[PDB]
Amino acid sequence: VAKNNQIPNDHLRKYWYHRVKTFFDDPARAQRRRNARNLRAKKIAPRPAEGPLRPIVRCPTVRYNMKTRLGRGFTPKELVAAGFDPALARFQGIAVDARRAHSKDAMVKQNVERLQAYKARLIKVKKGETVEQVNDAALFALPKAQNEIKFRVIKAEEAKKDLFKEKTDKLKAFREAKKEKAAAK
Amino acid sequence: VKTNPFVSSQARKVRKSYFNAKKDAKHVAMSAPLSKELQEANGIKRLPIRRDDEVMIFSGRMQNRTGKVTAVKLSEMRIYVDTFTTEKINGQAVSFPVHPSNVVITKLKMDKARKNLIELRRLGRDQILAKLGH
Amino acid sequence: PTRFHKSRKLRGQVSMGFGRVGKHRVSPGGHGRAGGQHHQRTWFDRFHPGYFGKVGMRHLHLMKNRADEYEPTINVDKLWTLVPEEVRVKAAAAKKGDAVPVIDCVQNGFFKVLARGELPKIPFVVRAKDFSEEAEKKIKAAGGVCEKV
RNA sequence: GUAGUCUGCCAUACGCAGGAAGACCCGCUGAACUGAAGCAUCUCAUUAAGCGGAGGAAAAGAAACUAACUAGGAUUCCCUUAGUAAAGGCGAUCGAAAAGGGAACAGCCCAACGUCUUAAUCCCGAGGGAAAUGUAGUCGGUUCACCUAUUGCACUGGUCUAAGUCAGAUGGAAUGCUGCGCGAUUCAGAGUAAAAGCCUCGUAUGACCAACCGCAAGCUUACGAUGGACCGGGGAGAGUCGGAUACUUUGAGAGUAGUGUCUUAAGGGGGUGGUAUGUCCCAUCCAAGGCUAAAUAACGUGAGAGACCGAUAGAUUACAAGUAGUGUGAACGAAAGAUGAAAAGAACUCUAAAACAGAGGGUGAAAAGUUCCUGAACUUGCUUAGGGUUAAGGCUAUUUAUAGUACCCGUCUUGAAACACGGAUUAGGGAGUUUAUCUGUAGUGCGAGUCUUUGCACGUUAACUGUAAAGGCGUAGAGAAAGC
RNA sequence: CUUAAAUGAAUUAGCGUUACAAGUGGGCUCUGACCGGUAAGCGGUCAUGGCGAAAUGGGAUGAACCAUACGUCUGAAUAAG
RNA sequence: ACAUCAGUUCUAUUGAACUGAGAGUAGGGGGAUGUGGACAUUUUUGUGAAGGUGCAAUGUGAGUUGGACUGGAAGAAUGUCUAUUACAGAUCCUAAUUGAAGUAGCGAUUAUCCAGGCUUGUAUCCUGGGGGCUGAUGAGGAGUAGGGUUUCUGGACAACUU
RNA sequence: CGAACCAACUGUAGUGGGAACGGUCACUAGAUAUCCAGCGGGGAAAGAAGACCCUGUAGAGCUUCACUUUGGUCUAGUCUU
RNA sequence: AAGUCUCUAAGCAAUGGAUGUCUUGGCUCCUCACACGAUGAAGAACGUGGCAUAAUGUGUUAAGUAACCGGAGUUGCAAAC
Repeated sequence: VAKNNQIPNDHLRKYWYHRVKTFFDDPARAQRRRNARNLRAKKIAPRPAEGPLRPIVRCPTVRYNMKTRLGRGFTPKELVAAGFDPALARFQGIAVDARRAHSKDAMVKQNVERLQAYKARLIKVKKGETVEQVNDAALFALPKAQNEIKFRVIKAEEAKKDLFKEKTDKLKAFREAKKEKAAAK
Repeated sequence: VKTNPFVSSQARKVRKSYFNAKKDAKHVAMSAPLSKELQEANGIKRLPIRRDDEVMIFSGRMQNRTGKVTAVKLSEMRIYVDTFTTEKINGQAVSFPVHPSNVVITKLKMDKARKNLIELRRLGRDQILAKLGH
Repeated sequence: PTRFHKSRKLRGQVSMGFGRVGKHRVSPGGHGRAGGQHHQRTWFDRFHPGYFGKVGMRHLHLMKNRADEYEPTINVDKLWTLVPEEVRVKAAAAKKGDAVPVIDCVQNGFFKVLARGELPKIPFVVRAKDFSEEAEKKIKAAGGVCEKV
């Protein structure tokens, strides 16, 4: 320890120098991944490679209520509303999730319309024939969230309110409730 | 520039493969051009050399003699020839090795495999010059 | 790199810029933070005072997505930065009437609002989770609304 | 007495187990050096060695899970959260998880219980055997919707490829030097008596004709399969969860996990919600049985690339090296590359006892003449030239043997020529480097922003280039904390 | 705000402020002052200087004393002696 | 008189004129030399590259360059990049080699002598004859353990058997 | 025929100062060289990083009225019962 | 006041193997694979070629034999085809 530097905090007391992991694989790893998903999409043909189709889903905690992401799979309720067979819909190229049942009415209306757009232009191969592999990233990918303004009319019941006196005198009402029960007993 | 990854362009690897090739590749590596009398006849420039035929070297001590091939050598990588002899200090002729790529082939002797090789390369050379368009 | 080092010029010099009498050696003090209450205390006392000791209340299972820890803040002087600049120029030319634009703080990741500087006299509506006393006061005085969520 | 069963032991028919390897993987067992400037808790470390066991991957895995929301939804891994919450002689140090972004994405079924099915099941190949101490199968019924065939594993060799051995001089040899031609979807590279786009193999690039063209599993049009709703039902893992106590273990703190001992539930009920305990609400799952690809790991073994080494280097090993050689043994372990383009590897004669050793004479461009390219220094021999009673050497000055001067370097030290230590000679090796987390100065780009990397898309492919969204640090702080 | 009057010792000199970091933390000593000791080239302090890290000349010889502190040369006149 | 490092007066484009100073261990800063490899740019070489040995210049210096002999195939420069990058010492490592030095020394075991044979060459290898030694726990004849061809015949002397 | 120890470079003395016991420094005395065999005065000769003494927040053997424990023995409770 | 001795330099050698130039060997990174064994593995021993000790092939069918795929001498001497 010397000079004006900050306390010496290096987590290097274990024998780290035996347990080293160098990442010179990374660009060769990229090709092992990449050559796999091309050897997929030929074997999967004529079915669409960007699938299977997945629901839009709100993220849980307070600081991601805004955002919406891809889930795991559609509910058996949401399929039957859209017009599908829950068990068979796995093999039509739609992921299914039996567990999720906290999704409220607003996000169901998206995911029903999401499946209807799929079921509108899904078609089935007959017996002998072969059909061209129609890729479409527009359908499978989630629609991006944005709102511009939503400007609205002024109420003229604003100066009636003051929020800070409503906040504080709820607490000061609550404080006197405890101090009366403590004092009286 | 090469596109094929599996062939190597390091000098260490190529020399090691060259000197320790299999027997069939070494016979192809030991080869020479024909004289222009035989080029118009058979329709090929380049052929691998056997113990039948004879050969003619420009530039040397043994300058401009014909002579038949007594022995090919694939480990030593050179060709013994009739006529191409210096005597020792003892009265004894010893045949002197020469690398075929210095040498032109003046006469050739047929084999089923040699005729079967020539008819392939004639048909190959007709296709390639039509493609390039000379 | 290895050319530009001071070590490279100290060839010939026998100690390599480390003394004769002392002799540069691996453990002068002891390892890391050692002797902080004893023989290296002067360093701790002088540069990092308050290092030793325990203070505060233990917090078990702290999460920072809770709305107890997690409050991002924004200030009253701006807000108008969140909206593009074509909007508020139209909002400046308006009667005491209609079309008062909603500056949504909560979409952009700002929960509380805090009055450090000025505004103009444009009407607007702040949607946020919380305010201060003075931030609520300044938004009224500009001529605008304080919505809660 | 004989005729079934039960239990035990022996003999025999048919396939199976063991041993090798062990980098990675799974289960146990388990140190100390070290750090804390001492040392005993702690740390090194739930590491090394030891014991046991798998596969090309293993292990994990389908909620008695997170959460408190505008809700997520098996497992694994990468980025971040985070050097944070926490742990700690609160010392040294140690140290996670949910959410968020990305790679990949697949779900299934025994038990019992349907208070039904005349074992409806399985092995052996006409009939024997296992099995009722339980194998096999969809809970029953009405009624609309709807689906119809593909899916895993397995896949082979060969042929052909452009343009000057151009001319002249030098040379043992031309690929170099001077001058004129020609090829290129081929100027990657090597071989060739010397430096090669055109002497040879190749390289490049499409064309060419043989070999195959099958293994299981499922199909195949309806009371056949699957699903929704409504009616009427059964059940869901016991020395187990849990408890007290002891030990090991963890960030887990009035116990994170495991194990011993004793103790031991309930099933209109039980677990979880990170401070013990009872108690009232709300939310969320249903333990004590099993299987399961992919993303992921790789100091072992087998088979292209390089700003790396160039024979004291690089592996212990460029070579008849795990060899020569040492030790009773476990084990230990070197030195050693280069003739020349081609052996043309030195005939024959003379002196001599002579496969002693030369001398003539020859081979080759040149002896380069056999651990033979180049052949340095130390040491030595011969020849030539000077100095010498001053140990020798150095420096300065000139008419060159004199004058004056000059202690032996390196090192610890207040002080070394020291009777302080290291130093016989010479060559070659031979010591402040790199990583992580930071500090400050200077340079550079953008600037209330900035970083494009985890990864995806490109590629003349580890590069470079393009880009979506998170995330990091910054933009607001004080307080133990509530609240501000 | 402003009413008056000036830059009112010598000699010398630009002054102020910040950042990062090395070595060091065994000293010895002349001349005076001093404590302990019979005294010591002994032990422990003080003030300026010196050596350590300072050559050259002088004290025959010497870290410390005297003159003086140094680029390479050519002269002149000196210091200690 | 000259060199270096500061500064003062000026100067665009790197300079001019002039003034001043001079120790240095531990240690710090500035500019420069050299080595292995890289990317550009430019060349040299069988009319002789690198290397090595002597000599003459040149730079304050680390160095650099010329010509002569030797050698027989590759080297170097300029600007940036990079590092297993500069040695007299470490009782340093490995490899070779001095003086001491033709010196110390050639021990222990009975004792050798003379004439012949074989040879280029014997006191030594063999024969013959003197003189001796061992003196039945014998350098006699034979075996365990151990060694492993040392046994036997023929040929051989580069080395070993002071 | 034919080694090794050892070796900074060396190899005559006296006093002087000097790390206080010089082969080299200053001032003097000596000297022509090169060998042999003896010899033990000197080279503070050689052989060993002093086994004495002291240091180290370095070890090890052994002891006990040091500090911690682990095992053995005894005793209680629970299980086998 | 002697030197074939000793000291220094140059030239030609002896000894020695540095320097320089060469490179069918390493080292590392990435890729693909792991399908050893009672049908006797890994490891050990000894055989066997015309001249073969080690290593490499190979097991009294012993530097190989049979079949299919390559297709003309893969090295010194000798011999055969």
